[PDB]
Amino acid sequence: PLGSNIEQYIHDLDSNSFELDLQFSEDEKRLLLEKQAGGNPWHQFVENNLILKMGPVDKRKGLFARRRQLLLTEGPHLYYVDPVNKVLKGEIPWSQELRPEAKNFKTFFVHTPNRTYYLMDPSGNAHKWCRKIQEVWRQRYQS
Repeated sequence: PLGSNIEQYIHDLDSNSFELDLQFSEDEKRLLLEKQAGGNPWHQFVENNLILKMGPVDKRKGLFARRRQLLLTEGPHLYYVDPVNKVLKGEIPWSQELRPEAKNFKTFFVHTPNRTYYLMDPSGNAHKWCRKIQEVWRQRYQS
């Protein structure tokens, strides 16, 4: 609508990385989702959930790692996708026990009861990941 400027809630970090402010209305959400559907390369992998934060990370497993597009969405969900082959590879399962933890500005963990996920953000924004996941955790499990 004239004067709605839905982009006010969207905070771009890079061409494949952004985060959203979470206070918008249900009607605003519809428009945000419409924007995502038309414009976001990763829309097809997220089960029609609004993407609240996304960005590339390297997920360590074994001696090395794999680069994945990580997507935090309403639900909540944390999907990870293979960005070259364009296939969903998995999710970090949400529960009340889920907890993110930043080791420094690149490295962060996401603890779940039967597995910890070891992620690296070469952009130096690991704290933004931890903060937003914690924000979502609070809205999901508290209030």
